[PDB]
Order: sequence, then C-alpha cells, then structure tokens
Amino acid sequence: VKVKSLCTLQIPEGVTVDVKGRKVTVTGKRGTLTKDLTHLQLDLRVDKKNRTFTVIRWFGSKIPIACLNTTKAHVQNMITGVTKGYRFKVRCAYAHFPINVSVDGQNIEVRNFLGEKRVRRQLVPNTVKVSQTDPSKVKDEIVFDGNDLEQVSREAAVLHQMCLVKKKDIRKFLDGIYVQTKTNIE
RNA sequence: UGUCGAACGGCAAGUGCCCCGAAGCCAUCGCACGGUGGUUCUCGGCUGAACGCCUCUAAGCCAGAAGCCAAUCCCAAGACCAGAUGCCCACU
Ligand SMILES: [K+]
Ligand SMILES: [K+]
Ligand SMILES: [Mg+2]
Ligand SMILES: [Mg+2]
Ligand SMILES: [Mg+2]
Ligand SMILES: [Mg+2]
Ligand SMILES: [Mg+2]
Ligand SMILES: [Mg+2]
Ligand SMILES: [Mg+2]
Ligand code: NA
Repeated sequence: VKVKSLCTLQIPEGVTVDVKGRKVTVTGKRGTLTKDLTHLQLDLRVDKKNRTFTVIRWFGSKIPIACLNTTKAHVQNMITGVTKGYRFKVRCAYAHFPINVSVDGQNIEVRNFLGEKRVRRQLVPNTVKVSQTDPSKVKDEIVFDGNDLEQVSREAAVLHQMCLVKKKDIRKFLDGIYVQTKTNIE
C-alpha cells in the first residue's frame, strides 16, 4: 500500500469550492453545483488562500487510488460548469423520412422517425435548457444547455437512445439523432 | 290395451305412449366481465479514472424483458388486533 497518494487542482478566481463530509459544493457565477461523494472515503481539502483543491488517499491499493483522479475530474467538471457551462448540439440524420422535432418548454417530441407513427416524448429536467436552432442556420439541430455535465450528457444520450433502429441492418439504416459538438455556453 | 255396466270421472301397464309445456337448472350451443406501478436480468449508454491517451466500470449514474416483487383480486388475528363500537353485568 502507498502511504500517501494525492491529487491537486487549481481553482479560478470567480469560483469557491467548499468541502464538508466528502460533499463538494462548487459555487461560482451563473450558479452552484453540489456533488455527493460519501461513497469514496477520501480526504478532501481546500486551501482558499492558495485556491487549491486537494484529495488524498491514505494507505491505498490500486482500487482506492484510482478514485483520486475521478474525484479531481468531477470537481474540475463542476468548475467549468459554473464558469462556462456545457452546451451539447445534436443533429437529426435521416435518409428518406425527415425527423420532426418539437421543443415546447421542457418537453421534446420526435415524430416520423423512419416513418413510424409513434410519437417519442422526453421530459427534460429544468436544470437543463433545451432549444431548437433555427432551420436557416443549422438544419435539424437540438441544443442542450446546463451547468452539470452529467445531466447535459444524459439528456443528449436519452434523446439519442430513443431513436434507435430496430429489426433492420443498422449499417445501412443510419437514421437517428447523434450529438455532433460538445462545447461551452460562454 | 285392459278395467270399474255405459257416459262422466278415472284407474292399471314400476312416468303406457305421443305433442306442446312454465318455474328451476343449464351450453363458448346463449350472454357479461377479465386493470396499476416498481426492482432488476441480458444489453445499450452517460460521466470517468486505473494507465497524461483510451475505456459502460473500477467509485458513481441513465434507460431497461411475457422473469421477479408489490397494488388490484381470494382466504384471512394460532398474526392471539392496547382497532373502533352497541347493550347489560362486574369494579368503582
Ligand atoms: K312400458
Ligand atoms: K320439448
Ligand atoms: Mg430484416
Ligand atoms: Mg294411470
Ligand atoms: Mg289390479
Ligand atoms: Mg357455460
Ligand atoms: Mg452498463
Ligand atoms: Mg421486469
Ligand atoms: Mg377478522
Ligand atoms: Na469516456
């Protein structure tokens, strides 16, 4: 067992990170995020004067140590979520039947996927903003916006997995909704 | 057919026999009704290290089968209900 293993992260000026009982609260501009990490059993420290976040595993083998970088990635993702945000742009790809997508409030409706009469409905949580790009700029583009990377990516994946092609050769029937670009709001 | 003399009324033939026949029982041979949510499988994914890259997995999440569990349905306190009540009596 390695006696001490640690990971370090620089904290920007406009964000504050608070740690208490393995519960991380990252609060910059544009909002605040909270991550429950009570399942990890690590030692989390924040030096506010030096703007550093440190996670330490004491007497760890490979399995406990591998969670150090995972915690660092999660805290980093929260930081860029509260500073710049997350924006996912997904595209509707079709061969013959156009994919008609309607976005009203927090509800997405997909019709005419491969000519099916069934309507595919999805309810986006209020923490993720959904919008449709005007067709003149980009054709068949849905944009998901939020501060939580996991919430934003889950919403895009949920939409993508709704329009799966069944009982067909997927190498030839490439119709679906795929996320094209992943960027930041600011 | 026999029989009380005939007619009437019947009666015998272990319901004489034939037709129709209510009530009741009864036929997918007739008619009525047969519903709601979760936990997971397999699998597909998200985030993501180990291993600066990568990766559904290692810690975390999402979606998810006629399986499984509960609701609904049937019996139901030896499941000993200090559940709620109506009248007496007992205690007071
Ligand atoms: K006879
Ligand atoms: K008859
Ligand atoms: Mg076929
Ligand atoms: Mg007779
Ligand atoms: Mg005689
Ligand atoms: Mg019957
Ligand atoms: Mg999986
Ligand atoms: Mg099931
Ligand atoms: Mg009872
Ligand atoms: Na990945």
